[PDB]
Amino acid sequence: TGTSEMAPALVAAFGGKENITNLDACITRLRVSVADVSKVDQAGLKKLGAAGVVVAGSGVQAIFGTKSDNLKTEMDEYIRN
Repeated sequence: TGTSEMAPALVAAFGGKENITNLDACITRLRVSVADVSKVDQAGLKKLGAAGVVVAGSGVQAIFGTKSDNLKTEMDEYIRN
């Protein structure tokens, strides 16, 4: 096991804490509102497990399947604490 660093890795892929303004997850998607889409590493998100990544407005949606809700929660926890 060890210590998971998935939350910080995802936050880094999305451009860092200063780039994230909102976090939401559905059943198949992780929706992250960002201040700057150009700071998001779409390829990095796929390497992290995203089946696909779509830029829609000031948001980036990443398909992490059934894990989406869990990653969302871990991201918020890492951002807050």
